[PDB]
Amino acid sequence: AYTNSFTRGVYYPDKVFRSSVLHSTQDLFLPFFSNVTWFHD
Amino acid sequence: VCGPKKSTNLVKNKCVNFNFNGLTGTGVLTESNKKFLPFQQFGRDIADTT
Amino acid sequence: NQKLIANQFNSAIGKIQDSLSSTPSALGKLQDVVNQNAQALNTLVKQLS
Amino acid sequence: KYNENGTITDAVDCALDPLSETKCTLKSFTVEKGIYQTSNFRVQPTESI
Repeated sequence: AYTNSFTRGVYYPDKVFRSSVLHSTQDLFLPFFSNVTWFHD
Repeated sequence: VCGPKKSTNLVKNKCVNFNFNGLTGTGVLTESNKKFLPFQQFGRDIADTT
Repeated sequence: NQKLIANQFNSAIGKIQDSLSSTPSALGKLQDVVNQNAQALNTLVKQLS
Repeated sequence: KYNENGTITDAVDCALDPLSETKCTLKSFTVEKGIYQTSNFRVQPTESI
């Protein structure tokens, strides 16, 4: 089984406080709208 | 596995050389009205400055 | 034709006021200058790191 | 996109689509009308002779 990840899987990169700013960071993330495996096993 | 870490009394409203865990710098420490997340330790400005 | 000219001038200044209030791209030059200065300063700060 | 309370309200994947690449390269959450240089297409070699 397969399904759509949509926009889930985002976690805070680090324990840094930021207010009302846009931050571009590169790290391990779940791709948006990716195909994720569904198990029922 | 590491030994004990020394601690010193806190000083406000005075230019001091501060060392909080791994963050080192020099400046004046004042009371803050901001709110941090429970897991967050320090805040950074828009110019990558603590 | 004094009255017509006066009325036309008043309507024109009103239209200028409305255009300034509505159009945000009218002041593009000053905003561009300020943005360029901010970008230069931020680039310098980033290069410091 | 961090809020004022330190939480994130939205995220953009740079490699999702050309629009997302534009969003990343402008470093802004809203893209204004126009044209923006985003990437650089380069044909890669396939064989070694």
